[PDB]
Parts: sequence; structure tokens; C-alpha cells
Amino acid sequence: YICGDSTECANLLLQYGSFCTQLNRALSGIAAEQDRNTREVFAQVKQM
Amino acid sequence: HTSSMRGVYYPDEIFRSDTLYLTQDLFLPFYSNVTGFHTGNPVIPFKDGIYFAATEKSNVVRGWVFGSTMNNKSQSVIIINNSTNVVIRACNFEHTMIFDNAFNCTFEYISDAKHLREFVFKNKDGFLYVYKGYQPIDVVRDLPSGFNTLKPIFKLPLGINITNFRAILTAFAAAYFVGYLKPTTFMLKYDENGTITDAVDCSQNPLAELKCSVKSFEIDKGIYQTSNFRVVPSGDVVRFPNITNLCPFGEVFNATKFPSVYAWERKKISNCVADYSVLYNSTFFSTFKCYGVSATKLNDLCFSNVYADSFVVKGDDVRQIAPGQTGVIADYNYKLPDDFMGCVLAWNTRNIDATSTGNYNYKYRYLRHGKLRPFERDISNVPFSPDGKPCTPPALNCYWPLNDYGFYTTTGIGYQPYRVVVLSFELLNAPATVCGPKLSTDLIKNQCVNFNFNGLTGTGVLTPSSKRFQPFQQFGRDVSDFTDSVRDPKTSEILDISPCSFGGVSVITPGTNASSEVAVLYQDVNCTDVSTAIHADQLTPAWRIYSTGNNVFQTQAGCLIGAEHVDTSYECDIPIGAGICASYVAYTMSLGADSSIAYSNNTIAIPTNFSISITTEVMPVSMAKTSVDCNMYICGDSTECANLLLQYGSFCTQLNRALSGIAAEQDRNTREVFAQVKQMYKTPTLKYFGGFNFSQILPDPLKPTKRSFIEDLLFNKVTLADAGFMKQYGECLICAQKFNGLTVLPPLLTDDMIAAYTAALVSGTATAGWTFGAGAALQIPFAMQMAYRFNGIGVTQNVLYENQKQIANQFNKAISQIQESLTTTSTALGKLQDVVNQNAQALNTLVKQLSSNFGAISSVLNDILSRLDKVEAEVQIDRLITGRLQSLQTYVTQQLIRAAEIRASANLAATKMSECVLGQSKRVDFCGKGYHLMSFPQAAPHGVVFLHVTYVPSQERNFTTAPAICHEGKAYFPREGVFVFNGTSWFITQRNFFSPQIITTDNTFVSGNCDVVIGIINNTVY
Amino acid sequence: VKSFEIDKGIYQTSNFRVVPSGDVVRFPNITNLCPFGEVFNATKFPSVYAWERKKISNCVADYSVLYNSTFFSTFKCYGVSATKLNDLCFSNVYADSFVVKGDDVRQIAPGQTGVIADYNYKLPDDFMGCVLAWNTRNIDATSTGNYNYKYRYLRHGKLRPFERDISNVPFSPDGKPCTPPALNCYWPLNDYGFYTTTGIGYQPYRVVVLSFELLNAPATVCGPKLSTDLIKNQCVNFNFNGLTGTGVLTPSSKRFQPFQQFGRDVSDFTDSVRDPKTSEILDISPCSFGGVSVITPGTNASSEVAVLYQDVNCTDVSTAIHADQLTPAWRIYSTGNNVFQTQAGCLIGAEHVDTSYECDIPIGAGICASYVAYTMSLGADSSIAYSNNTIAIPTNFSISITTEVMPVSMAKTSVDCNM
Amino acid sequence: SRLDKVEAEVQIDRLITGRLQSLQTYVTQQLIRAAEIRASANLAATKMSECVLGQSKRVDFCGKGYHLMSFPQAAPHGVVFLHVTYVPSQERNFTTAPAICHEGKAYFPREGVFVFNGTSWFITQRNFFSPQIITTDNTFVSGNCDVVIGIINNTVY
Repeated sequence: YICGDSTECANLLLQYGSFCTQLNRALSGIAAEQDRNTREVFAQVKQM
Repeated sequence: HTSSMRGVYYPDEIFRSDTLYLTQDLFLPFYSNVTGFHTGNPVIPFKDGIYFAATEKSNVVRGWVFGSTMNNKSQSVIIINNSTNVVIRACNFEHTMIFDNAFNCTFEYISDAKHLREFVFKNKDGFLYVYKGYQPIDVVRDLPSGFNTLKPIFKLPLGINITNFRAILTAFAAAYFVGYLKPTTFMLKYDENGTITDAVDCSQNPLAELKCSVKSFEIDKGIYQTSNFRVVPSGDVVRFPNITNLCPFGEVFNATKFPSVYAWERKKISNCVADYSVLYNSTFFSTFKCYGVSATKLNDLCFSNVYADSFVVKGDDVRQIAPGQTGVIADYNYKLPDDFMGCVLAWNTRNIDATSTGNYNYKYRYLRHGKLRPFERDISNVPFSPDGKPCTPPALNCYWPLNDYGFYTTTGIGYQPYRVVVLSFELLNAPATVCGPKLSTDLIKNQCVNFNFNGLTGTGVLTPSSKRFQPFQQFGRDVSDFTDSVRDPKTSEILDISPCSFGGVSVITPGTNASSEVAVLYQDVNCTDVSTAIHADQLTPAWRIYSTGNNVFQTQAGCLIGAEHVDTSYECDIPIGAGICASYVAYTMSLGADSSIAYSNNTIAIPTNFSISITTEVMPVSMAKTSVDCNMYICGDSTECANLLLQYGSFCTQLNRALSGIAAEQDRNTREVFAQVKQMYKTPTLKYFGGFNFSQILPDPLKPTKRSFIEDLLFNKVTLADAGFMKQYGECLICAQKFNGLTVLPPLLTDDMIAAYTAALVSGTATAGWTFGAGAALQIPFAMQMAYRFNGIGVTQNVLYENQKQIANQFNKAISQIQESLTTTSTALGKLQDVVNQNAQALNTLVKQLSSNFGAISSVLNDILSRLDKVEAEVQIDRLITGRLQSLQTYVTQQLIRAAEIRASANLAATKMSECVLGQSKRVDFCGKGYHLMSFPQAAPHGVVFLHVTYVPSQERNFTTAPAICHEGKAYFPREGVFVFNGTSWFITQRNFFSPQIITTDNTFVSGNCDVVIGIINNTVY
Repeated sequence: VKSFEIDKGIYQTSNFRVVPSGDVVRFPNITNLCPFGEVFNATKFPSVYAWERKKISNCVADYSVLYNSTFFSTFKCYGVSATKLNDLCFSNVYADSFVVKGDDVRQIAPGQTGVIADYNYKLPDDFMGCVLAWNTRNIDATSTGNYNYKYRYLRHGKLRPFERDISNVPFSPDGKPCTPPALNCYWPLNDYGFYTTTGIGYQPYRVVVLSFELLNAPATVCGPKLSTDLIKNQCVNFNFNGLTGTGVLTPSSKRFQPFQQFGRDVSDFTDSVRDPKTSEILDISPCSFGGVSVITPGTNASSEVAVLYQDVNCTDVSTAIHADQLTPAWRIYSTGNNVFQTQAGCLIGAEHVDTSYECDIPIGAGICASYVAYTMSLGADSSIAYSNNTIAIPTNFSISITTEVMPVSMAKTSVDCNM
Repeated sequence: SRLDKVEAEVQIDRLITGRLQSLQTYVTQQLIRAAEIRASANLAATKMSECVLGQSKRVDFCGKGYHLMSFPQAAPHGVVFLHVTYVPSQERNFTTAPAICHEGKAYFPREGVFVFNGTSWFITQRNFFSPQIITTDNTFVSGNCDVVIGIINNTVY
């Protein structure tokens, strides 16, 4: 989403910081949070 | 030969404390193919960068030869020790070997003036690095590999040359190990006393990339998302058009004459192949100003129908031929556009176009009503008047619209005639006309390839398209404006799928104590692309030690590598999005077993007995009160940088008010949770009521501690799982101080005060009645409380009478099982561990992005201040500020959202305390598992742990029903005695467990109808 | 907070610093004059394919000679601005001697592909010192010619940074070693062509390249700054041979001896140093810092105020105020007593009332203020013990009415985002 | 007016970008304010439907004690409720009487929360008072006599 598949631009992002790591951890944290949502809603049953 | 497995370079020359440190420029990958010479013949080993081991007792063999292209053709670094006085020369050619010839010699002489030696030699940017280290290994034992018992320390750099040749000067064990090195990265363990003792190599194992990622050696199990992959393109595709000929440029730049500027000429250049290298290396040209392109990478870039404009100007108007740049001539003669631009070429003609007597064959227009439009051409010669009204000269204020230039050879530099040709480029309107020399390579379908089309550069996979785009040129785009498809100049139209593929990998472990076996999750692929790319060695994060036995491609999560479809379903340890879970190995489903319960028309299930359970509850009520000095996290203690922040705005004031607002919000959270009590009560000093202990719930007054035994088990369980790295947060607990302006304030309520409210609530609950909001004390026998909670369920007080010792024993066994189930477990009290982990990761992320560059020089202020100017350096300092403003503001935002969620669960804790503790919450499954019946609060680090003490009826008997008992006109209804026990309509019982009753009138109820129901019931004697 | 009437409460306002009192400068021991006039006034320089590397170390320079000298024509510095070069010590600097044409002077730079820089003297990208060049149209060029200065112009591939190519073998573009006069087989050298009759761009420029390599060893070259004495345990300034800062130096219990002079953080700040006068010592972080707070009874009770310094010892603060070194220090200010309890380091303007109260104003350790500060607020005691035959049952009651305040809406705002 | 049309824009880009950051920060923080006011607004919509339109049985949600009534009142950007609660505040310190056995059988009060043990005189519920005759309709029958520690005799229903 930044730089596409350029090499030099990706080198500039490597000079920028750990920003992509923050975005993947936060957005993945939302991604697991959705599964906790659906599991806490439906999966309450002892026995089908 | 001998693939060894260690070699730990010292990357820096700086102490680090007990930490873990990732490092970019390291070498010697683990388990690499190491050759040896267990014979010895030193004839041709190559040096790219080397790692040596010497296996001689007391180090006889010690000679070193380095260079390139031997036998009197290049210099050579030689290292030979001379009785512990190391002789190092760097100019010899081909002991006695250095004295053969020293023909063209200049160099840097340096003299230092069981058993196992070891060396790391590395060329670096024109100067060579030497490390060395040794081990007292049993030397007869061949192939030792040195299992991380080695730390080669920095020895010697020097600046000479390329090395491409290596030899050893011996005294001819005779085994001598040589290993290459390879640039990746890896992670170093750093200990007390500056030692290493361990190091994880990255890029050899997905487990090892996980260890390089989440900064540990012990790693819990779970889906861990880490760095994404690419499929590296294998083939190149270049598709410039068909035609080829030489180009009419020397016709223009070597032309016989150019006209004036009001009659500038437009020459069209098309259907050609140019080079443009003639225009580069030519100081014959004086002015070469290119705007739209940099024109040096112009060669692989084809245009459509380029143009040229010929005119001749004075040098002072050369700065007027530019976008913008108003001027006079550019207003009146040749108006330059703003954006669409090629190049401007000008060169001097003081030999031909100007004589020392004059040459006025070159005129200019200088009068016009209004400016010109871009590439507007004005030709007409009519005399001027400023208000319409056509003159006739010599009428007054009526000039001619032209003048002469005035070039003499006697004049200086600024009055020299400059010829100007303007290249004008117009871009992708047609098939490509002009090109640089690049052969149109062949086309490859369905492979990860490179795009070099006449106006396109990219990377994709080309498929034949089913599409009709023929009147539309060569480029067919997206909503996001990326080219969906093309038209070939060799007449074809073809899509490209998007890139080849991509996606973030994931790592599945059983958790570093079960095994080191790992399963890798490639997310959004086909597994044809991936098994292709790995089995062609084209995948980007590909590891050294890696294989592929089986492969799972199921509905998502494209290449799951390292599992087997177990058709037996399990209880879903680790989740993967398609419904697929993993353990131990992956499988499809987890839903619990079957149950086949069908109602037959006369069927009740009613128990005979029950049990009492106690469940725990874990809720966060507070996060850590943090704060930021927003004038040392930016700029540190510089003065000039702080002046730039004063020019920036009121940003630090916003951050302190917002973050302090969170800080008070935490105290409102903890106060709203615990401080609900009208009146603190002492512990009753019995800790037994109706038999059963209340011990270990209330604090022990004999042993000098403030917190109860459950509570100390909780503080120890979170304390053993705290991410207590004291330096990163930097609090006072005697104090402790940290450099980066970043503090943690303590909570208002002390831990002993929290335990004081907790003991007040429990000790109040055991005595004093469940009434607390309405008088706060009513002094009840505790058995009578349990009778009234039993009354709150709907259970008869007989059940508290009769089975009282059974209730006491289930209570005490229950609380003992709570003590064991909180003693040595994982994932219980998981949430409170997760709060500390998340705030720890946020602060560590802020601190690491303090040390990150943003500009061009360094990440360290008070360093580029001394390195540089006061005025010129500030363009770096503004970048270092703005990056820290973004990284700081992000932290303020995300902790504000954390404060929102902890605020929400804190209000569930304030509600859940007022409901469950201070009364019997009738409503179903809010407080506990079953019928609620009691609870107790317990303090916890930044949290509350409840103990819900619920009634669970668990027995079954399968009776027949009895709704409506009619005899004569009238039917009788039980109305509270939930069913009439139909053991042929014998009794009356309520739906909790039992205690049947006589069928009598006071237990029943009267209606005057007999016959609507399907219930055929007679035979009562009340 | 922009008022004259102010309600009571902990009001956080602007932070403090402890201004450093003493300076510490610790450049190394050795001192001598420097071999620069040997180079910039030298008898001859060689060509560019045989550029020379002269090592400069264990010296004390000035660099003010190179500033005020229009004798030099070209002075291009990249890694440093070179004007503040004087108080900055390096380790083992280098010099490179060669002589070029003026049009190749713009090729001696990081980046800047050129032809000669591809073939003779490849410049690195990042690690860089300075480039000095000056004109020699009086000696190194005659009006009849002087072709003692050649250049290499043919090579299979670019050079690496500071790669040195010497060997003289005739060229062929596909391996296959020639023997002249075979066709398309040149020599790998050519001549320059400086005449005194030529203009400006054909004048011989001598170039010495300063190359700096940075903190790999103890400092070798320095500018004249006397190594001042060392002060322990005080808010002082760092001027070490590669370091500038502000801290408080403590003796360390540490074993860092094979590791050079600088011992860093996770956040990459220097935890400790090795002195060139052989000692190793930590510094605590800065001297101190933290945001102050202000405690008022609320502008109608009084104008008496109590100040809350957060993260200090109160030895540092009472020291710094009684040495007049604290940064936001006010004109009319005194210090009667002092409270240092468990946090909130210097609470100035209160007395520990051992009588506990109902906690008007909160301070994080459990400490509350009013009216004056104190330790606790929990409500009174109650001793209610169950005896085996005990009920508490009322006789009468009351009816109360309490209020409840809840927000349901904020203000509907909007922004024209084009004005 | 002070400067160029072309050269001044390198200043104007900075003045834009700062205003973009400062404006976007305002949009974010008021979005979070809207989240919190949304949350307490749903506590107001729930608390109105609970406390006003019925008697909320659940403890200390609506008011201080036993809830008994409420009333809404409008307020600037807010709601002020008036909870009208019952608070029992007197005390007398009696003796207990769990289980009254005479001959084989013990009798339980079952709603008349305690047997008033002024030597086992009456039957009263735990709100404030109104004791009752010990009679059978106020009591309940079980056929066991002896598990409890409660030694209680002398009824005349």
C-alpha cells in the first residue's frame, strides 16, 4: 500500500520506522477481537 | 563436508546490559556448509569473507595470504606472527616468500610487538576487519563446530583493497576449517558482565524468525502473524513497438539557421528511435534544463509524437524560457505552459550569428494586448495603440511591434546569441513513436514477470483476456488507477492478475516446551503458486533449513504447511479462520458432542440432589497511570529544538491535559469499583460460620500480612507473569530515574487500602446481612442467609436444614479447588496479564520509535547539533520533530481508546459488584454459572477477581407429567408446586430438585372447567 | 488556565529542569602539532588511478587554516558542516591525494556517477568527510604541455567504495587478452591535456579527500580544548571526545574493558563511558525532571498554595532551589517545610496531620489535601460480631430521594474544511 | 501579499499540513467523545426504561436502596433523574429462631422471614416489623427434628 513493489521506496520505509509492525499488530488485534465477539455471542451452549 | 553451526560476531564495540538485541549487518549463518583440509594443500581457497578454525596443538600454523590475481600482478596482505610479535605486510607479490619481490609496493606495516584457534576476516568498504577467538577443545576430536562457546572479539582493521584470493602459510592435527559468510541479520542475547551466551540466527527457520520477531527464546503457543512474503519475478518482458530507424536530431542541433522568437518553428518528431546520449556528454551545449523528466533515465522511456521549437534569444531571456517565470519575452513571444513540459536546450553562437559590426536579422515582438496562452503563436504585424484604434506611423505613441536584438562580438557574455530548441513531450496519446534502443523481448504468459512496456513498468502475471478494448489505446486502468490490462504494440490484449501473489505469513507453534516443530500459514494463495515458488526457490522470506512434506489448502489460509487432516474433531486449541483449529495436527470442527432428547407427551426431568460450585471472575478496572514530559521526548534538553517546538504550537499542552485526564479517570475507576461501602467492618476473628471455614478469604490477623491467602496467590501469579522490565517505564518504588521523559504515576488507592475495602466487603458479607445499601448491617446467622438465598432461588428452607453439612463440605472442597486451580495454571487471570502486556508494548513501541530516524542524518539529537550548523541543521531537526510528534500523538490516541475499554469493563465491575455482592441477582447467568446464590470480591493487580458461589442442580429422573387434575366439573392446579408428581399422580413437587408434597387443597387451586386440555388425570384424595 | 478566579484541585502545569552547574570536558592525553601543511603544501601529488592514502592519527589539529583561505578553490563537506569541527574528535582520519581536471571536480561526491568516479576513485554514499581542491595553473601546467598525469578509463564493471585499481593490462570487452596494435584493443590509460593557454575548465586542480571514520577506537585527532577536571554526583555537562550531553556521573560497578568508550541503551542513549583518563562511570538519566503540580484551596479561601514536584528525591530539589538552579523558579518564593512520601517527591507547603480526613484533593500515594496533607481516608471503624442468637430488624424507616445526572448529548458541531 | 506566487508556496504547504494535523486531531478526539457520550446515553435509555416505567428489582442500579419509583427531568444536554427510594433505618437486636420442632416434625416460616424469638413469640419479615401469630398458614411442615443447631419448642398455633 506504500511503495508498491519498488525497492528504493521500501528502503525509505525501512528508514522511517516500525510503523508497519504497529499496523499489523493493531489490525490483527482487531481481527482476533472479531472472533472473540462471535464466539462470546453464539458459543454459550454446553451441548448441541 | 562439515556444516558447522556457530560463530558469533561482535557487531559493535559497546556494552549492553541484560537484554536482547536485534542486529542488521551480521554474518555466518547457522548450520552452513563448512569445508576442511584434513590432509594440507593451501592452493586455491577463495575469499568472499571468511571464518577460519585452526586445529593445531599450541598454534604452529599461523600464516595468512590475501589478495587477487597472484604472481606479480596485484598487492597482497600477509599476516605472519614472528615470536608473539605479529608481522603484517600489505604489498608483496609472488618467510622466504615475502623476500621474493616487492616491486610496486606501498602498504601499512603493522607489528604486534587442548587447543583450538578461530578467526573471522571480513572486507568492509575498503578496510579489512579481523576478529579472533580461541577454545581449549580436545583437538583430536575432529569437526567440533564450537557450540556457542566462542566470542571472537574485535582485533584489527586496515585500509587496502579488494581481496579475492586466500592461502595459508603452514609448517609443512592438520585439519583446518574454512567457512563462508552471508549477509542477513540476527538476534543477540546480552547478559550481565557483557557476555553473549546465546544468539538466534534469523532466516534459517520460521520458528527462528518468530524468535527474532517477538524478542524471546521461550514462546507461548498461538497464531503469530509475522513478516509478509513476495514471489520474486523470474522472467522479464519488454514490448516496445516494431519500427526502427535513425533519428532526425543532428538535422536540428546541427542546422543551417534558426528563425526569430515571434516566428518560432514547430518541427514534429515521430516514428523514430533516438538515443539521447549525444545530448548528455556534450559541453558543446551550454544550457540543458529539463523539467518534466530528469532526462538521464530517458533512454528506456518511449513517448508519442515529440516536438521541437526553434528560436534564438539573448542570454538574459534564457531564464525566461521555463514554466512560470513571467519575464517579458515569455509574455509576448513564446509562452511556456505550467505542467506539460519536456526540455530546453540552448547553446552559444558567437562565431556565426553575431559579428563585431552587427547582425540584426533577428527581431522580437514586444507589444500585445494581453498575455499569451501556452504554445500560442503570434505572427501578425500591425502597428500598436493601447486602446484599439489602429494607428499609421509616424503617428504619436504608435510604435512598431518588433525590435532588434543587438549582438556584437565586442560585447560580453550576457549579450551573446543563444540558439534554443525546446523539446515538448506529449504522453501516451497514441502508439509509441520515439524510443531508445531496447530490444523487444519475447512474451511469457502465466508467470511472475516484469513489465517494460512503452509507457509502463511493473510486475505481474499476464493472462489472455476475453475483452474488447480495440478503439482504446494501450492502457486499461482501475478504480485505484492501476493498469488492469494493456494493448500490445504487437497486437494483443491481456490482463494481469494483481501481483503474482503476496500476504502476511503466520507461524503456528505448540509453545517451545512441547517441541520446536512449527507449522507455517501462507494466507491468500493457491498453493500452486507457493509450492511452485518454493520448489523454484523464488519465495522472498525463504529460510535456509526448510523443507515441505505435505500441504493443506482448505477454504482460506492458503498454504498450511506442516499438518495432517485428522478427521477426528477436537476442542479447538488454536484457531485458523476457516473453522480450522490446530494443536499438539489440524482439523475441521469443534462443536461438542451430540444429544438426542425428544419430548414424549408424559415426560418431566426433575433432580434428586445438587452441588454447589464456585467460579472465578477476572475483570480489569484500571490501566497504569502514565505521563509524558513532552519537552524531553522531543528535543531532549537542546535549546534550539525546544525553540522550534515553541514555534510549532500548543501541542504539549494538549498531550498533558489529555493524558492527565486519563490519569484522573483511572482513580475514578478504582474508586467507583471499590469505594461503595458506607462503613468499614472489622474481621469477626472466627472464620467459621455454621461449620465451614471463611479462612484464606479474609486476611490472617496472626501472621503479619494485610492481604488474604487467595489474594497473595493472585499477586504472586501476576507477579511471576509481569513484564517487569523496570527501565522502560521508570517509576519510583527510594526512586528510580529514566532519561526519556516518560513516567508512571502510582494509583491513588494503595494496595493495602484496596485490600482493606476487600476485607470490609467480605467481612461485611459474612456477618451483617446482605443489606448494605439500606442500613449496612442487620446481623444475621449465616445459615439464615444461605436460607434466604435459597429462598431467592425458590428452594425450600428444608434444603438448608437437612443437607447443611453436605453444603459445608461442598463449600470447603470448592474453595480448596479454587486454591489449587489458582496455584499453578496458565491463562487463568489472563486478562490482567494482557493489560500489562499491552501497555508494555505501547511504551516499548514509543521508546523504540524515539531512536528511529526520520530525516537524513541521525536519530540522536545533541549529536547532529555538534555535527552540524546552527542554521542548516534545522531542516533535519524539523523532520526529527515531526516524526516524534506523530509517534507521540499516536500513543496518546491509542491509550485514550484503551482508557475507553478499561472504562467500560470498569463499569461492568462497578455494576457487577453492586449486583452480585450486595444482593442476589435474580437475572440469569449474569453473575455466575447457575443460580447465583452469593459472591465475594477479591483484589487483584489492576483488577478484581470475583468468587461466585452458585447452586447447580445436577441429578436426573425421568417422570411422567400431570398438568390438570379434573374430577367433577372442576380441575385443580398446583399454581406453585411446579408439577404434580405423576407417579400415577401421587404428589406435588417444585422444579428445583425434590421434596414432594401431599396433593392437598392448600397446595392447589380451583377452576370450574374440565375439558379443554389433553390431560386425562383423576384420583385425588386431598 | 486563563483566569483570576480558580477552583481547587491538582492542576498540572509546566515541567521543571535542573540547570547544570558544572562543565566536564574529557578529551584524551596526547598533544602535538599536526601534519596538514605537509599535505596541503606538498611537492607533488600523483594521478587518480594511483591516488594515495595518507593516514592521519595521534594528532591535535585546528582546521581554522582551512576556513579563512581563499587560496583554496573547492571546499565541499558532506558528513559534517566542518565549521563546528573544532570541538569534535575523530579516530584515525585519512587523506587521499590526486589531481584532476575541473570538470571532474563535480564527480568527486557521494552519488554523482560521472566517468572518473566510476573508473578511478569511487566515492561511498554515507561515510564521508570533506573534499578539498585548489588550482595549480602556475606549476602543474605549462603552455607547451605536461602529460605526467594519466587516468584510467576502461574497466569491466564499476568500482566499490575506496577500491583501488592499479594493474595495467590492455583491454578487450569480452575477456580475451589483447596485444596491441590489435584491433579494438586500446591502452587502459590516457593523458589530461592541461595547457596554460587553456581557459578555466581546463586548469589542473589538486584534490585531497579527507575521510573520517568515527568512534572505532580511542580518539586520535582533536581540536584545541583543554581537558577539564571531573566532577562526580552533580548536574554537569558532557563534552567527551565523541559525546555531548547533560547528566550526573556516578562510579559504576561494571566490567566493560574490551569495549571502547560508549555503552548504550535500548533507546540508544549512552548508559556509561570509558574515560580516556581510564575510568568507567554511569550517568543517571538527566539530573532530574518532571511536571510540577499546583494545589490550591480555590482562590476564595486563600492565595496560599502548595507545590507538587513529582519524581524527585527532595535532596536534588532542595539542593537546586537552595542553589537557585531550578528552571521555573519564581521571584517571591520560599520553603518552610518539605514532604517526601512514597511518590510526588517534593510536596512543598503542608504538614502531616496524623488525624485522617475525608480526602478532598487526591495525590497519588493515598495522600489527600484540604484547607494540610495526610495519609488516609477510609471511614470509621465498625465492630459487628455475630452471636449465635442475633437478628437485627428495624422498627421504622424513611423515604429518600436522590438525584442522578447523566449526559445524553454533546454539542452538534461542524467545520467548513475550506476556510 | 508579502511574497511570490511560486516561491511562497513552500511556506503555504507547511501552513496547510499543520492545519490538517490539528484539524484531524479534533475530528478524532470528538469522535471518541461521541463514543463515551453514546455509552452513557445508552445507560440513560436503559435507566429510563428500567427506573421510570417499572420497579427495577436489581440492587442499587437505580437508586440508593429499594428503588420504589423515579422521575425524569430534562437538563442541558442531559437527564437528571429523581429516584424515590425506601430506606429502612432503625435497629433492634433480637435472638434468632430457625427451626421449631416439637414432636417428630419441625415447622418453617417459609416467607415470614424470621420467627420472632422473644422466646419464640411471633413471625416477622425482614423489612421492618408487623409481627404475626405463629399459626399454620404462616408456617410449613417437615418430618425431621434433629439436624440443626436450633433448640426451639413451645408453639401454640
